Amino acid sequence: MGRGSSRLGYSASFEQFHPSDLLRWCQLAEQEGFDSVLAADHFHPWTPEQGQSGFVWAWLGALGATTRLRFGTGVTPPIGFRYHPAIVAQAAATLEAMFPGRFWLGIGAGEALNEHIVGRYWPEPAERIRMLIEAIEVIQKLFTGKVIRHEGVYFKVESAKLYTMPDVPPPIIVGTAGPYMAKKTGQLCDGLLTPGANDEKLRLLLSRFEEGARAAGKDPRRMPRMIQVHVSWAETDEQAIENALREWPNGGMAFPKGDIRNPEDFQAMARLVRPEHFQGRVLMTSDLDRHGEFLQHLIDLGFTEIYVHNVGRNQEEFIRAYGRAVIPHLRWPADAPVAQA
Amino acid sequence: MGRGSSRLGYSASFEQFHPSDLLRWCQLAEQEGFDSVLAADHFHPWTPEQGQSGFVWAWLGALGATTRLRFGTGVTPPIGFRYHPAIVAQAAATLEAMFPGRFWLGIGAGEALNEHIVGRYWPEPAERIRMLIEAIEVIQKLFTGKVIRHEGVYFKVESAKLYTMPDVPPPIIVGTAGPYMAKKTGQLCDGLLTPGANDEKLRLLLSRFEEGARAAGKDPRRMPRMIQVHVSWAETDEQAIENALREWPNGGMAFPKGDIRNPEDFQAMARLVRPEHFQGRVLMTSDLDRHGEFLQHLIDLGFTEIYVHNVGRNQEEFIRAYGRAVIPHLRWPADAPVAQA
Amino acid sequence: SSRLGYSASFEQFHPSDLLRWCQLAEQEGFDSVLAADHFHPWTPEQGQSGFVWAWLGALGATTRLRFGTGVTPPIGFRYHPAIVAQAAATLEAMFPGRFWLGIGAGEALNEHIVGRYWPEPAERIRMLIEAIEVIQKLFTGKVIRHEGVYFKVESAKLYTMPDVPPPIIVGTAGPYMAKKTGQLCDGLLTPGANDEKLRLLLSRFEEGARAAGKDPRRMPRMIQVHVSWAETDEQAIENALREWPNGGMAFPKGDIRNPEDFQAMARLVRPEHFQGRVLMTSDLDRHGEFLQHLIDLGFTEIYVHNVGRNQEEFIRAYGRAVIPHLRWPADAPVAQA
Amino acid sequence: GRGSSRLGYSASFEQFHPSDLLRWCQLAEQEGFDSVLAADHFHPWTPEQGQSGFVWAWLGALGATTRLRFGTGVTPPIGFRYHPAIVAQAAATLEAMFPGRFWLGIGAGEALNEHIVGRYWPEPAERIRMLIEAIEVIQKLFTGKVIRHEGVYFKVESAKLYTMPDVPPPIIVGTAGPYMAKKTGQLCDGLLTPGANDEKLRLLLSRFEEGARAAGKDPRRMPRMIQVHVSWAETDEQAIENALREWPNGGMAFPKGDIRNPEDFQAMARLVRPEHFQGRVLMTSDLDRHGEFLQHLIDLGFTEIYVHNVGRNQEEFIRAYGRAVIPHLRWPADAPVAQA
Amino acid sequence: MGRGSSRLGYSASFEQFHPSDLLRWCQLAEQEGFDSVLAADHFHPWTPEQGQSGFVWAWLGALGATTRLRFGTGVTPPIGFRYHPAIVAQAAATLEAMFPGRFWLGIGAGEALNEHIVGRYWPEPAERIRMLIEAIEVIQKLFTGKVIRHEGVYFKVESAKLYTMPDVPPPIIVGTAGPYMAKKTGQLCDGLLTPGANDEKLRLLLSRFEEGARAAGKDPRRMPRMIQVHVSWAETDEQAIENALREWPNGGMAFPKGDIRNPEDFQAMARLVRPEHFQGRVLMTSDLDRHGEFLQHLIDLGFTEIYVHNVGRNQEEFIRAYGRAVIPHLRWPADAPVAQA
Amino acid sequence: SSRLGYSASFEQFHPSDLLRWCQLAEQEGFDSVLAADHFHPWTPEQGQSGFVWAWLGALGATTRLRFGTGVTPPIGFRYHPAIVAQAAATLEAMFPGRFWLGIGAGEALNEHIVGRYWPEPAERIRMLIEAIEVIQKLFTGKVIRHEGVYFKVESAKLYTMPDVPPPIIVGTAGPYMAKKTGQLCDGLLTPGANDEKLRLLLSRFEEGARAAGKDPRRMPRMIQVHVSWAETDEQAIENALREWPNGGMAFPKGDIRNPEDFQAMARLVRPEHFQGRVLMTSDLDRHGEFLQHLIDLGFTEIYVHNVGRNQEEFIRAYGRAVIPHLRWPADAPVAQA
Ligand SMILES: [Cl-]
Ligand SMILES: [Cl-]
Ligand SMILES: [Cl-]
Ligand SMILES: [Cl-]
Ligand SMILES: [Cl-]
Ligand SMILES: [Cl-]
Ligand SMILES: [Cl-]
Ligand SMILES: [Cl-]
Ligand SMILES: [Cl-]
Ligand SMILES: [Cl-]
Repeated sequence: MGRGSSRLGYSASFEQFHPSDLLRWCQLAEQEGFDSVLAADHFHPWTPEQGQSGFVWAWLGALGATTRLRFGTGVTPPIGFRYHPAIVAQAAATLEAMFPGRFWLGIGAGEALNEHIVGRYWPEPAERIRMLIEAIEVIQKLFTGKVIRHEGVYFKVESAKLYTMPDVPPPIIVGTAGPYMAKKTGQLCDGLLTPGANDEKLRLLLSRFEEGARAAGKDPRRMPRMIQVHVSWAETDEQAIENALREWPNGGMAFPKGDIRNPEDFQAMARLVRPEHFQGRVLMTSDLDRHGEFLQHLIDLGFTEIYVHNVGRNQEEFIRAYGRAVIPHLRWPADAPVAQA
Repeated sequence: MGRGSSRLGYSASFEQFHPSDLLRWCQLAEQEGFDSVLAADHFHPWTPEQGQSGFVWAWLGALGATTRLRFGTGVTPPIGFRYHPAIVAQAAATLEAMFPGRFWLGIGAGEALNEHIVGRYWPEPAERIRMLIEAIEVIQKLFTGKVIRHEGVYFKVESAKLYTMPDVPPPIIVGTAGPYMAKKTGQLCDGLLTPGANDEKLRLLLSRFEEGARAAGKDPRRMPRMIQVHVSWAETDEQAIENALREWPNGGMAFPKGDIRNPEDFQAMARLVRPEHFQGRVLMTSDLDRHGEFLQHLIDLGFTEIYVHNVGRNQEEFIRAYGRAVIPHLRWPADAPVAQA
Repeated sequence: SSRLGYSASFEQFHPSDLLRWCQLAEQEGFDSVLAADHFHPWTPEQGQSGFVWAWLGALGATTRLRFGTGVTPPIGFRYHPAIVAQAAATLEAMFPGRFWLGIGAGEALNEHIVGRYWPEPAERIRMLIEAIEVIQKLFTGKVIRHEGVYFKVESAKLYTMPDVPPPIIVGTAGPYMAKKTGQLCDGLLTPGANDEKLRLLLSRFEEGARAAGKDPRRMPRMIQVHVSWAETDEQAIENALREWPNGGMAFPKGDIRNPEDFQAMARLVRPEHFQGRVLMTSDLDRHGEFLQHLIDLGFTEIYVHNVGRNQEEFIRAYGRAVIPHLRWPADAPVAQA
Repeated sequence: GRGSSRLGYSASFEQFHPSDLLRWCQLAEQEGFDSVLAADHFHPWTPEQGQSGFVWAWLGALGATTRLRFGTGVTPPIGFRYHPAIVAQAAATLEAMFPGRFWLGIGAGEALNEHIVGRYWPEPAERIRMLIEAIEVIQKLFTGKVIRHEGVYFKVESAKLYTMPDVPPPIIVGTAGPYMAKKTGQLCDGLLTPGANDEKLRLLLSRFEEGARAAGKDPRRMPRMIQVHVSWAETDEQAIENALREWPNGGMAFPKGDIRNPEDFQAMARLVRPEHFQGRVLMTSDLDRHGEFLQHLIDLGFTEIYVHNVGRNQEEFIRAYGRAVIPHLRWPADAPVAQA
Repeated sequence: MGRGSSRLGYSASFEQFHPSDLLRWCQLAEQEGFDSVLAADHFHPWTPEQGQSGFVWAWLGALGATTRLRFGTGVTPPIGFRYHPAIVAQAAATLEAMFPGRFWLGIGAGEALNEHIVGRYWPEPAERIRMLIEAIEVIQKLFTGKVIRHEGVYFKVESAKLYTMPDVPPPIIVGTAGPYMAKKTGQLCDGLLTPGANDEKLRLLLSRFEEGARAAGKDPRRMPRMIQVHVSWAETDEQAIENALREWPNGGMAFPKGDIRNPEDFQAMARLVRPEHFQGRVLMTSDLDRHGEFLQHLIDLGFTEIYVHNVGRNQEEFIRAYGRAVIPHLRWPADAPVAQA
Repeated sequence: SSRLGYSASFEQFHPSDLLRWCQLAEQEGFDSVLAADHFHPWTPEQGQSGFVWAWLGALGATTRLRFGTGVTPPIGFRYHPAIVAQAAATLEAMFPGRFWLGIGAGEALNEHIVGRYWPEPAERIRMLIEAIEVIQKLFTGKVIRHEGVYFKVESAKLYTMPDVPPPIIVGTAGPYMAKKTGQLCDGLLTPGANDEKLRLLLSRFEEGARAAGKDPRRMPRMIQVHVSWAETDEQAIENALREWPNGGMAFPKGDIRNPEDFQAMARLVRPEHFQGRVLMTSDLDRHGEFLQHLIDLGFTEIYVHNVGRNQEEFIRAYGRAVIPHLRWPADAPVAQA
């Protein structure tokens, strides 16, 4: 079962788990055949019941120094609320310098849950895309390793340079579910990361990313196409359903969530969520064959990397279960591109 | 000899050394009797000849996960240029949660070398102190672990909470050489960190810190008093002098440096610096006895922690030399307070 | 005397229709109109949002009903407080004894269009309190200046005033703002809610007024309720579900910007989420008992929003079966000068 | 006349209680006036004038009790008193309720009204640039789709007018400036100008026309409207004193858009004398002479005239014009008018 | 013909006259018994017909170096439109340093005619008073000759010092016709300058100034009380009237003028002005006895200095006429206070 | 004819002294004065900073010298460009043919006092170019408006003008700004530097002017130098070291805010750091050869700053031994209308 080596991605949910636990689980995931970690960049969890939000950048240093996994932010908003783009560039450059060939910088337009804390105007999605495109320009200038200046609508950078660089900069991955930003990702950056969705919408995002890259003279067959999915595995279908309902009610909220400020808001909205609202959106089953079929389908659509978030608190059992029953049976095309320098 | 256990601090100079090297050297320093690491928070080095500036926050995660050392920023400016205070609080809380009893948050008013890159008005020292005091208020509110709001002159914080906390928050250490801020440090924070200076000026800072703490009802005898010094050790006096002159000319710049924007500026100013300009200010000698006497004197003034920066590139030889000849012979008072929760 | 309030839902109905229905409601025993101040409806399915201030002039000139905004946010997004004051003063000058100015902290649905920083609820309360101070200064009829955190008013005066200014009614469901309403304003307007929460708001309003030396027994206490009447219980339930899903959203709604957002959230709403929150029944006796209960809690005015599109049938049904059977205490205070 | 008898009545919010204005407009309808121009003020020019109703509420009353056409003359939709998005909603609501009757008159505004919000007051040329941007915003909203806008002066997040008429109301620009007249023809539906000498009126008409042609429109089907101030009374003497006491700003032959307070105008009024009104305000009891004055303007090519009597004798004035003036005015047939 | 020496002030109208002419006329005025010059600080004239506006600060250097007259601005608005208060302080200090005992700094709330050119929000009078009071605080701090900082609502001053100072700073004179600001002038400054007005209103201003000074512990008997008047002298009453009407129509504008932006605006308003509008407000007569009586009356009200602006272009004839017929016959109380260090 | 420029160092000398020395310099063969526009001196030891604009009026009225600012930053810290234009126009109106307006990008030492963001050099160049546009519009003598990135000018006009406006001279050591100076302004002012760098600046200024259709051979090319003359080489060296340590600071100084900062940095400065940068000698022949060399490179004006406090002896010494022996090309252009 597979032309290429066995591999899979593990989603580290900072929303839900203490960072000490996540470190231990990633070390275990490595042992069990996972090859890469996607790590959320939150300040707040969605709900109090999830109850965590570690500073990912400190944690990534620990992961880098204790595993040989690849790893990335999924995703950092470098648009000047929590984080100035110049600093994100330095962080990315430092991590890749220390852990060459292992880091990938995942960026996106952000959500108010996290960015509202600094008490600034929150622009509409389209405008935040414009801010993201400018941030990408800044990160890329800094990645050249020369002294650079920048003056655009949203950011001003005085004479700045990254003195600590890797020989080759880390790839910039854009996390987006928007067709416009997908095109811009292919045009401006190295790879795409998208959440799970129906086939039609995934195929549109891949398509836009590809035509953006070609339009800019790049070869999209050598550019990574990554997906993050939310699943619930447990010992029975019953515990799998309840796990999703209690731990990840935001997974049943089929509506835009980027304007909602507080965990307490999501928690109140969660009172509406029912098991039906998860179909198509979060796979809830104990049947590990069905997990494998779900994942294989995504590979077949043309994703070259998959990052899996189990929503239950049964993270250790989940990692071992996927290691034995799922990861070995996934067929990856050989020499598929992966987020790496 | 000594009433308390043998110990000393190592300064990790991000200005000069690749972060991979610093990690290895800290691991070695642990083996050789150093107990704690002070880590610079820079974006730029002072000169191109120094030639580095890793993102400290990622590096600290690696240090935490691979040593048992105590460690701290020396120092982070949490005043909304590079870093918003809310984020510094999250970073500090995450580090201490992962490495309990090991992290201390060192903060200060910042220098333009690092903060100018975001292209905002750079206030005079006194005003930056006002900004620092407000930032301290924000960090402390977030450290309570409750949902907090803040609205002052410099910062606005919408409903925010740290979900990922240690049982006990890390100490806040203020890095300053100003009598006013020393008093405020004793009043508002947990400990003081100061650079090397003549006895009279050190005794004034200690004195102000103490009376600030008493005025606020605290016991200053249980609050850490920390100093950071720059030395040059090498095989001969000649190499020790040249090491300082080539690697750390800013050490011969007896003047306030916090308004100067570019490495290229310091480098041009360095052309003026001569060996004479270092006396009193950087100890330059191969005589390890004289190193020990210098350090012991500081202990006797009442410092409870010393962090030593060797300015030469001979970091490994320096660590081994101090481990054998210096650290074992330093007499620390027993039950002296140290930066720890 | 027999009376009841009619809620004009600008979210749902063309303003020409609302005018005709208010004229009919007058004929059928309703005495007062509460009129929403929206720019956007909650959902596209509701599909309207007339400019209330123009419409109120038409209502004033063609009926003898009392009427009020429920509610205007005078905090400098859509509307500067100085202008709200002028509008209020003009309406009351033209229709003396008939207008009441209802104000509140606003929702992003309407205010986000001007593209400014949207503060948290508590901060918007601070803005509302400042706006109240501005409106009250202007209502004195003198030349006034104001300089606070949120608003600046250069030398300004209302030359067109009534002999007595219209009452300022605050629309809120928050205990803190209820107390401030009693302390600073003339009366309270609250949405329908369980008895425990209504009794707490009334209580806070009352003790706010007493703390400031006022007599709360002479200050109006107004409630707006959402009901669904139709020919059968079945159509009543479906009417609520299709036309007013926001009534099943028991959670803060003031940060959500777009109708399209509410419409997507509506997919979650179910009939169960309306109990206690929207009365859904064809039994007009049960409508009467529900309303009488609210009178007895101590509300002196009730404004009724039927959520169905069957507005004409609803008005006639209430006129025959409900309004004549409601017992109002004599000399209950009402929003008026 | 080739076309039906008609004339416009100016409702002076500066001077009269809005209840009175409503009654007088109802009377004006009865007497052959066909349209109302309504000032959008916050403050009167002088305390002696002593009023300033909120026009938008009043217009709802007018719409519901008459069959007259009516318009703002003029609203400044440039974000002092009024954000352009709100003006659009107001306009769309009025036309939805009173289809074929409303016209939205806009202009660059005066400090008398806008200074109350305590913001920087730009020079006329800059306020024109703000007006042009406001026009763009109103027109996008009038499309009835969800629209966004980001220009120098205004930001509009996702917004839509759900309550619209089948056809949007015309946008009329009130200006006396050659540049803005051209832009009005290019961008909007019709022109409104104050009284002035023939040469200056002919220049404004000319600029409006060539602006419209340059943009591919037919200016012969676009309204050309003028607002004039007259004083009619029982004798020449009362006509003169009425103007002097009630409308001294009519003798202030100088730009007035920077002056902030009624008390300022009132102090300046002490300078004004009867002589300063010649050319600028017709002051006579001779209704023939009123008719000749108005006919002249029709002949220059104005298709609508709005008349403000400055005296407090509004009822007598309306009846006098109804009997002696309006019936004798010769309007070209099928002349364009501010409407659907 | 007087207890004290013969003296009078000459108003240099920059609105009307080329600065080369004004210099020559002041030199003549010195010869003819005038002792001091008041110099307007305009950017624009009131009307194009007046047709001038020299930069007063350059001109005052020429006056200082070629006469022995006292001189002052009447008045400079130091409120950050045309002029930042720190610069006004430097200008004042430099003039008094070069011409000790001769300069007095006259300040006021400004008019839009001059300040509108920089395109900033123009506040109402009362607010501009608040700005003036803050400016006064800044000028006074700088006048101490120490390194000073300031941070208030309207102005920010970083570490600043006047290195070039006189031994004693020049007096600050406030030009105002407002009872409130008159009181504040006595409380905060050194002297009052007011325009002509009826006796009742002048007596109120003097009275308020005096009680402001006493309330703040100062001695108002040693503080100058100065008035600026506009007169029209010519060979006949007819030319005197026409001179005023054509050259100074703003003198017949009995209304607040501080909001009007353009000369073209005043010029259009001037078409309304008639001879009658000047009574009480500008003395128009060829009878030099009547000029003397007018001026003596003001001395008797309690003014210690009078500055006379002849509105006609007949400046030379006016100076000679006053020198022969008026100045010698004015009775000044001996040792009356005068604007001087 | 014999001529030379005198630099009036406001940083070091009381303005009363500078006036007297300029009057003497006129007597001794100097023809023009360059006057610093400072708020602060470099060091407390220098100890002065008169407001130059007032002083220039005194100079104008008591000498027949030409004079100019060297240089004013008209970029809206200390000085708004509209005001600089008025000042320039007034001076030239009073002293026709004598004033030249020297402008530049400014230093923080002077501009930081108003407590605004201090941009990097390149950005300050952009600000300077916009300021030049403003000054030039005002110099047309018509009513003008301006709206750019950095400045806004409402309807403004200079009513007091000379028949011909004063030349605008840009003080810069940057090749980019030199080209822009030739393109936009009337003349160049540069500090002393090696031949290669001076020849590049002249070259860039020339090709900027040609590109814009001007004749650069009729446009002034001015240089400002710092020298130390005294009775012996020893006193000349010590004078430079004690009075003008900033002359030994071979590094960009435009970001340093305080005199106290420069004073502390001065503790590093040694005699060696002045070679190439400040001529330190008692040999007046060597002074003459230094100056003649600059004339030969193609400078048409030289302004000399003696750094010692021996200003009177210096002026007399140059008058006798230097100025008479300098060979200037006839009909060389000079800063004048
Ligand atoms: Cl993978
Ligand atoms: Cl599907
Ligand atoms: Cl230690
Ligand atoms: Cl010592
Ligand atoms: Cl009711
Ligand atoms: Cl209940
Ligand atoms: Cl008409
Ligand atoms: Cl005098
Ligand atoms: Cl009197
Ligand atoms: Cl020369």
